[PDB]
Amino acid sequence: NLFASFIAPTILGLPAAVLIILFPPLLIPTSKYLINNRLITTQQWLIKLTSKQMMTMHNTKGRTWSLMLVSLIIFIATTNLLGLLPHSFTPTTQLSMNLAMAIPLWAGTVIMGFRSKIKNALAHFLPQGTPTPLIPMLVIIETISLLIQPMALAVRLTANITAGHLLMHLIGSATLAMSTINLPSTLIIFTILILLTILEIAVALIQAYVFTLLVSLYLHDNT
Amino acid sequence: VPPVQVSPLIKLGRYSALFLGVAYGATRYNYLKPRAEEERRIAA
Amino acid sequence: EVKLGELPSWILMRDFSPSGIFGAFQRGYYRYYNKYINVKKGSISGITMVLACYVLFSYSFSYKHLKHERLRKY
Amino acid sequence: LQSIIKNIWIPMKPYYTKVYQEIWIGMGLMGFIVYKIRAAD
Amino acid sequence: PPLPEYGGKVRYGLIPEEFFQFLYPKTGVTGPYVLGTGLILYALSKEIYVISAETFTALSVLGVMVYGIKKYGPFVADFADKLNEQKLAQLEEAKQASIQHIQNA
Amino acid sequence: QMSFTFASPTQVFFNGANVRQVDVPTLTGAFGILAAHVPTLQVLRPGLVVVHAEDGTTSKYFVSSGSIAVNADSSVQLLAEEAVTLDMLDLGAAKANLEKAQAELVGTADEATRAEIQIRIEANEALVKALE
Amino acid sequence: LATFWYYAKVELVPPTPAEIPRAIQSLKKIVNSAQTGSFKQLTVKEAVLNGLVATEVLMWFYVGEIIGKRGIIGYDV
Amino acid sequence: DIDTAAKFIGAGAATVGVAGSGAGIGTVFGSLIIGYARNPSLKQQLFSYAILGFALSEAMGLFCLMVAFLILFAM
Amino acid sequence: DIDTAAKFIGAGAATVGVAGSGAGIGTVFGSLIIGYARNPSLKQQLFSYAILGFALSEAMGLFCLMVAFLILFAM
Amino acid sequence: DIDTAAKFIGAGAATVGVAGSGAGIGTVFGSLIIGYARNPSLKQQLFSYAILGFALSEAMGLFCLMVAFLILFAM
Amino acid sequence: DIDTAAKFIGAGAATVGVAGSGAGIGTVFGSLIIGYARNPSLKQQLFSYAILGFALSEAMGLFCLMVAFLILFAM
Amino acid sequence: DIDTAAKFIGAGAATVGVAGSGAGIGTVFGSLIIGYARNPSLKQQLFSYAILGFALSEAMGLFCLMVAFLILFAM
Amino acid sequence: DIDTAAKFIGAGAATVGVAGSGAGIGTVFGSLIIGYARNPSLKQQLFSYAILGFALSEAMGLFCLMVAFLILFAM
Amino acid sequence: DIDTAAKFIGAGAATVGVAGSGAGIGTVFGSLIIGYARNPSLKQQLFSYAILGFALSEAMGLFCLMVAFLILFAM
Amino acid sequence: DIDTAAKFIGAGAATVGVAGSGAGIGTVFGSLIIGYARNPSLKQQLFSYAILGFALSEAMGLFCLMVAFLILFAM
Amino acid sequence: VAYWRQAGLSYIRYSQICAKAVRDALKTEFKANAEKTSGSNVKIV
Repeated sequence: NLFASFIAPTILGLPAAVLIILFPPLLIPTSKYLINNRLITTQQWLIKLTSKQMMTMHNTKGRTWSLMLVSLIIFIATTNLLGLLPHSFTPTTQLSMNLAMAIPLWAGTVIMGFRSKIKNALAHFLPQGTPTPLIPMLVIIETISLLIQPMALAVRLTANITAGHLLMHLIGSATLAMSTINLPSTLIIFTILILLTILEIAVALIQAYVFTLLVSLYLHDNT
Repeated sequence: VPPVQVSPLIKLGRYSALFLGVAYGATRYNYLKPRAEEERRIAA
Repeated sequence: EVKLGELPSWILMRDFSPSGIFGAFQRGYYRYYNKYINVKKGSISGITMVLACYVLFSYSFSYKHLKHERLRKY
Repeated sequence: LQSIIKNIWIPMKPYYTKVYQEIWIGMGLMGFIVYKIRAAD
Repeated sequence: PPLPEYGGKVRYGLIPEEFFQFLYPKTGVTGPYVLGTGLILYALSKEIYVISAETFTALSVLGVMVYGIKKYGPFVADFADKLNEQKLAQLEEAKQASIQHIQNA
Repeated sequence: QMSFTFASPTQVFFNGANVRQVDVPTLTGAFGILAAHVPTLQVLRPGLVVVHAEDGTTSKYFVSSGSIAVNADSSVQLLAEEAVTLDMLDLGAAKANLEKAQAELVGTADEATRAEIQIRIEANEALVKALE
Repeated sequence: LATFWYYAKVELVPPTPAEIPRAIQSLKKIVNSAQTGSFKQLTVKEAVLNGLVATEVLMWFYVGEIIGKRGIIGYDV
Repeated sequence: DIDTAAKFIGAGAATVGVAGSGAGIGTVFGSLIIGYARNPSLKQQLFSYAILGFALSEAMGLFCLMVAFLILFAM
Repeated sequence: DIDTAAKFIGAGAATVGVAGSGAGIGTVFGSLIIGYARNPSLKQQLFSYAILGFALSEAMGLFCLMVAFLILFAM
Repeated sequence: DIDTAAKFIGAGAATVGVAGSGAGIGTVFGSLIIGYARNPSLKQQLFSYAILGFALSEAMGLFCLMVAFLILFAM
Repeated sequence: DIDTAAKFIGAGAATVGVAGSGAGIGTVFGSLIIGYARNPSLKQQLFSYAILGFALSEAMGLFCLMVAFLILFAM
Repeated sequence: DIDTAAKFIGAGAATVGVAGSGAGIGTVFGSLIIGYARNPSLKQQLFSYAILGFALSEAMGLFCLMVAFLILFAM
Repeated sequence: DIDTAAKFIGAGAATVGVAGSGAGIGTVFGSLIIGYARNPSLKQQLFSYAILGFALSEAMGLFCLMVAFLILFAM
Repeated sequence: DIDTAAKFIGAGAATVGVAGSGAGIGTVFGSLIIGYARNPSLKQQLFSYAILGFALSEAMGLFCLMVAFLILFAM
Repeated sequence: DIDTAAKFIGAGAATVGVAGSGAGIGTVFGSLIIGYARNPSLKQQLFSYAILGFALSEAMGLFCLMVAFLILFAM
Repeated sequence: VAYWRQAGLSYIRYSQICAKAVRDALKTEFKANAEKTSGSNVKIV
């Protein structure tokens, strides 16, 4: 009824969500040339800026994950923007995909943080200058937070895109139900829809960047 | 850009099918209106 | 190519194999990208057209849900 | 099997064997979690 | 190999001039326009194009995209061109830069 | 509206000039000063000082200590004890002095000379970071 | 603005009573190529052109339909 | 039904929790105003943090709405 | 009816969530006052951010009212 | 009646939302006090913003009371 | 009776809204403390604003209590 | 009885309103700490205002508890 | 029983009021951090006020818990 | 059922408690903005604390959601 | 049963009270960020207070959860 | 209250130390001249 835009799309009985997930990278052409067209120029510029702004903080071991993280911040971003197209199915609105993006990443990061550096890894569970009478619970709280963080990532992205698209759709329905009534009110609701669309573009970009930044900071912590 | 005179076949087909469409729309409107109000009433 | 042929044997003349369709798709991709994207002084149209086709393809599978909210009944 | 391993498996190997090992372990954990979920349904 | 200097002359960013010139001989210049308005009237009439919230969200997002283009199109275009020419000028500085070096040697 | 007077014991960089914004590294934090700023007076710590002219260009000096004062009439007087333009310095000497001071710190034990050492370290750290 | 009518006066015109003969000659040419099956010589490009102008006239029929029911979206009843 | 009724009540309750995000964004953008008024040369950089700050405040807010819908429809 | 009753209750509840926007605008404009009192030369620029700040605070508030009406009428 | 009862409950609930305006004006006038204590020469100008700040805080508060009466009488 | 019951519930609810006035006066007098600690020469003048600030915070609080009694007795 | 039940519910609700006084005293004494850390010579005088500030925050809190008991016993 | 049920509900409600003490201690110790970072020579003295500040914040919190138990056991 | 109903009510209630985390992250990132605007040379280090601060605020928020689901599904 | 139901409701309610601890830790770590950005030489010492501050905020939060479980299991 | 003031210094000393640090980190092109323009000859009696 209302969640028609989030049901796994199928066409002619075929699960066409796979094509929608595969499509974004088709919008990033590459080239072995030296001077190239405008699209690849700007896109290489953006990848350069993003890599610089993200990886810089990491040490020599962290930056090996660079290829990963940048790719991440691209994929998500493109997907999000492709969502804002009419009648489009946004695969980030699915909890499944975000779980599969988060649990492996944060997982492996905590894994490598435990394999080596195990001493300080178990010591990060305790801040530096903690007095004695409050030691035990300060461990368990960190345990819960760490052991849940991937859930936070996945849901924060999933439901955010969900609510964005759902609200845009509801205000659209409202404008529809105000088409046959006061035209100035129809224009006011339309303008609110325009502002919300702009905000949704911004929230797309920002949610991509924030998912990336959070995973990156976890990596930094466990390196 | 120099306008192009449409071949007469296409023009005549256009206007003909246009009139035929007007007729079909009117006749289907009139044919369906009674059934329309009837099912509207019988739903109650 | 088509736009030149008028014989049906051409249909069976093509390569209806996995590598064949892969190559035909790659050829189309390169032809498009080389006529509309891979040129200096390019425009934005080379990508707006792709977004348009994408909207169309989405509305396609969305039709099955959207056909239930028709305004009329006929 | 040719130009596939040449244009896919060639570049990725240093990542697929050393950089992404913990990633593979996490993938296994995520798959087991998803399987447990799909089971209890 | 170099690059062609221009694209494909797309109209409104949706239709290329190929289609227009191809329809041009038979139905002239307004043939395409009449085809478009026909097809749209059909799609919105025979319930092929249902009208719902999605239509108003579509209007909004299309309006945003068109205003964004018409506003920040020249900026990004010329910024790309600036990046390219900057790279080219620096590379030229390098060309004949090593020449003078060996010349002295 | 802003009448700026940047000076050193031996040199006058600006005088009654009209800039748009000057950024100073006050001992209680960095802050910017534009026209009509709230009247204040502060002492400096070693840091950059970027002066923005009306045109938009920026002059980036480095001051080791001194006093900034902005008054009711938007008249700013910035006196700096040693105001060097950033080019007259180098990273290697700064880093080496930083190492020497850190070593003396981890060697020293008395609060007076320890504080002296830490001040030197602060100056050198500000140096290295401010340069590049 | 007004050039729309300027082109209309050429291509958007109620066809004259003096040109129907040319149309019926085109019609008999078409039906003759249909009878003989000569359309197989027609390469696909111009065949597509013809099919598309055919869909054009078909759209003229549908717009006549919607103006004949005085309803733009479906049937009002 | 009593179930449907409690669904409505719990939905409103879980919705209450958005006041936290409201005040959070209020604080974040207020601090951004102050920090920019102090050190305007850093504006760009500051703005970044702001967005991030915002991006986490709304985060928690989202969870509330989540349960809301996850009670209103999924349950 | 119990349904209508719960609609009213959930409407009031979801309405509670506007206190967050209230406090948010309070904070934003208070910070704007302070930041302007400090660096008045930037007034214009500062004001911009304020509006934006406001524009997001009311944002969250809107969502609350949304559910309110989206329960009062749509459901 | 259960309807009248729920009207009373929803009225009290929607009334709760005035705490946001209360805290908002509190913050605004506190910030005005601070900003004036720091740059008193701008007092007049500052006061203006304060009123405006206030004028929007009460704004949101009003909406709450609105629903209140719009439930108590109009419904 | 269910009516009397809902009167009690709505009274408690509308009473909740005094927390806003509580926090508002807290903020106002805290800011007064700071502003006086910074520019004590203006103490008298500052105090004035404080009272006014207070006088509006309690204002909103009053409205809450209003509905409270206006439900408890008048209705 | 339903009356006694609603008395308990309304009592808990009206009790909720003490969070405002809690945060208010928190803010007041925090500001006192800051203001004293700045201008310690005024400590005595500052402390006075603090008490007064406190004396009004608890004030509003009291009202809440008032209704609480004024519902629990008087009604 | 409905009485026991309402006792549980009112207990949870009256418990809600501890959020005020939570935020109050948060503010107090944050201000103590700032004030010490400014004028560390006064650390000892400052700390005193902090405790006192804390000692009143928890105060109000206590009252909440009071009613809680004073409903859970005494009633 | 009355049990399912109370599960929904308690879920919404326990969800309310996320407003605390919302305001907490708001405060943390606002303070980060200010502290960076004051001493930008420490940006990196400051950011660390911010995350940690955030990491505990969300912590408490989590507990709320915990009970929520631990009532919605486990009970 | 109505008893089990009210146990769930009261559990969610008592859980709400963790928002206070959430905001409290938010404030504490925000103030720590600011105080360190001001006087970084005291970092170590400052951090100590922070932990202590945190150690009391979570304290109150604990009590909430306490009643929660002390209702969910012990009662 | 900075740390050195807690140690018993004075801003004159702070300024001397900082100016000396900037003079030593000066390039040898300007180092001798800058040090000359800030050398202290006064002697206490």
